[PDB]
Amino acid sequence: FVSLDSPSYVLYRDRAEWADIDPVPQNDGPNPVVQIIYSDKFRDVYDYFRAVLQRDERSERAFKLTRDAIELNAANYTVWHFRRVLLKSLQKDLHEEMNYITAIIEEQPKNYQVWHHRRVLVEWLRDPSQELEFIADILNQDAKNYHAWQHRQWVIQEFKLWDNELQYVDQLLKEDVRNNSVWNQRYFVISNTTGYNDRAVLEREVQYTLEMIKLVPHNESAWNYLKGILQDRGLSKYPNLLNQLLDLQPSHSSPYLIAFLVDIYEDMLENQCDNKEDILNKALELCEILAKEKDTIRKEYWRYIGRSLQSKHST
Amino acid sequence: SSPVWSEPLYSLRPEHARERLQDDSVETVTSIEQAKVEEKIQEVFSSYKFNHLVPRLVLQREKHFHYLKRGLRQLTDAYECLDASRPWLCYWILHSLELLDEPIPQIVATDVCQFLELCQSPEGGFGGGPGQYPHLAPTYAAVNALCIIGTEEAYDIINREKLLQYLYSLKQPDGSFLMHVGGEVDVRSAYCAASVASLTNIITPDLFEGTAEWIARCQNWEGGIGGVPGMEAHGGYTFCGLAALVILKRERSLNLKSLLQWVTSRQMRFEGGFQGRCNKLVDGCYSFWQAGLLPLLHRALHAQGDPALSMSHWMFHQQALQEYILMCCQCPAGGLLDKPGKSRDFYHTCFCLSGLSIAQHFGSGAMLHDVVLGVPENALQPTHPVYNIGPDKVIQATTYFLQKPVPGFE
Amino acid sequence: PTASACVLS
Ligand SMILES: OC[C@H]1O[C@@](CO)(O[C@H]2O[C@H](CO)[C@@H](O)[C@H](O)[C@H]2O)[C@@H](O)[C@@H]1O
Ligand SMILES: *C/C=C(\C)CC/C=C(\C)CCC=C(C)C
Ligand SMILES: [Zn+2]
Repeated sequence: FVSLDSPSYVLYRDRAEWADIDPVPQNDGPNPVVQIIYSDKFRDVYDYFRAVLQRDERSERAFKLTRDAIELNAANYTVWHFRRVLLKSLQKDLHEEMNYITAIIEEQPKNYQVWHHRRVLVEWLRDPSQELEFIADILNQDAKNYHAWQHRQWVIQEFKLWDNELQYVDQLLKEDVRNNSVWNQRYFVISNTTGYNDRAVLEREVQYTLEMIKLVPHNESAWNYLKGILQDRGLSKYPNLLNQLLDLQPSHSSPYLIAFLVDIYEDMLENQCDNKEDILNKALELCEILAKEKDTIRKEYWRYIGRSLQSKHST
Repeated sequence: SSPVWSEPLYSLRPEHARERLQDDSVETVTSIEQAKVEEKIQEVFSSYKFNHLVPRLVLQREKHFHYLKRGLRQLTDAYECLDASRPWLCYWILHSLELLDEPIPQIVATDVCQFLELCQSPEGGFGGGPGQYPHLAPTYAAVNALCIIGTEEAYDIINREKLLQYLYSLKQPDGSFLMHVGGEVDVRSAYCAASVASLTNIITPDLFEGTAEWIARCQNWEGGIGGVPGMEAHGGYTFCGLAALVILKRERSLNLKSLLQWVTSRQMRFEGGFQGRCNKLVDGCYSFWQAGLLPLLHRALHAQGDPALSMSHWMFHQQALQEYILMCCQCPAGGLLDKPGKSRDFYHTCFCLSGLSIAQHFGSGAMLHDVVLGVPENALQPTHPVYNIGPDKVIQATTYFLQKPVPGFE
Repeated sequence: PTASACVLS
């Protein structure tokens, strides 16, 4: 009906349809702490919310009241819980509620309660038909919204909507190849569909990632993804990768490439590689270069790696 | 060396300019935003250098104290958005005061105790305010606040029997916990539950069955931990995950190697502070969520007998973090912030200070090594890496509650 | 200055 900012808005304490119930003031005690000096409108709505909650009034007026309580503080999870109790008790049209939560999330996309409420509605309706498009709109405004990506992964996994997600991932990587949330979604999609054990798939991914690295050498996300899809089997299991990186080193001696080389050497030494002494020496040299010049912010980490290597492979 | 009135800074070294972002001539929203922050930060850094004269940095303790003292009593309507997080405000403010070694008057302490009692739910746990349903976030905050006060009055406010029943009412079969009845699930809940359960001595053998395994599923390809299995590595969720596993004595469930490499990579080479996710902006609050992981990892590796561990430093640039917090995160009017250009708030005041404390103090076994940048008065009280309240408070609380039995269990 | 959007719950 009428919104909190509407010119005709009337305080609940002045509404005839609410005269039959007494408001319940919040009791902060005689000597309050972290006491918020609420506006008259805020206190009015919550004094009546406390009233309906205390009486557990499952009514249409109570339902409308929660809308105002939510506008005042969308992070009040108690109000949201009560609103859901009312949605069921009053048998409210859930599609209408979906339109409502859509608008609310657009306004407060980083709120935990609004996303959970939406998930509950989708679960109750078992209808994910609007999800991918809605989430895409939110991500169009903030491509890294954590809540949006989390909801997206849930919808895709729960309703098996994998078919077009890799295409979506490719689209967003074209827009911003530095978007780590998208690289994570890439792993999410592949690991849950084809998997990375298919050598044709792995080669495709390694080639793609290397191409992205060549285009933007200092983009950490691509480097992390490359390591991510190869680490479990062991970086030393891919001999050609070492050679390729060693060739780019002279022209692309970024801390990411140098660190990756150390990671390869670490794994090589862990798998009884040949020329152990030479590999250890090369690894220690790089750790020093990283600690003293190329990645000084991580001096302590690189010094640690150096000592670790010596504790494990000195012989 | 240098006279006592001049202290060279890492962020002011001539070679530090080489740490500026290299966008490879390929601009995207990410690089554009990162470049904007670096430009502002360089301006800030330069304002603390006068050629070879570099005055010692100063933590404006008094300004922060007055800001905190006022907030503990009253807040403007600007905090209506936190009306369901009042125990958080109690914790953020009390912990900040604790770190600053500012005494809490007995009267104020009792008032906080009485208020949190009003926030406690009859079903167990604490809500965001009087009469609100219980929720693990304000429950975690309320318990920490009561432990910071540390009086028997504060300890006894907690209804332990109902608290354990409440935790049971949130436990899922896959090992995870809901944040509240009918609420969302993510790794924050596992930490909130483990934190309050361990401090109050209410852990049962079945309470956390499967929880360590669920948390491990949250560690992803990046090495960090996401909110739920499959999600992007995030500093806040990673702290929750590792801290919870440390409480459960199940840190080995994770790949500590990839975790260590991931968190150390989150410290910004130029700014000195930490980002919450790869390729995102620096933020003072991650000074705790991210840097706090290093003491936890140190402890974990030390328990395994790692012969390469340092006996004097955490595995992150302690000085650079202090430089970022002291030069970029202090509001001249009191309070701390996310980054230059952002307004102060109690949350950032709490975590920027918590992170500063971690950066100043190293401890392992019988070894203690402090690195307090700036004037000596900058030294903060230490904070426990698992609970983020004073270590003395942790010991006092755990000792007190260990004298009580686990509710209805032998 | 602008307010930080960081929320814990
Ligand atoms: O950081 C990688 C490390 O995490 C574990 C969990 O402890 O697995 C995560 O990462 C794998 C990719 O490397 C994913 O397949 C898996 O789903 C995710 O949980 C460890 O197995 C791994 O060594
Ligand atoms: C900008 C800061 C944000 C979004 C907060 C991130 C931190 C967390 C999520 C961790 C929450 C931890 C607890 C509730 C104990
Ligand atoms: Zn922050």
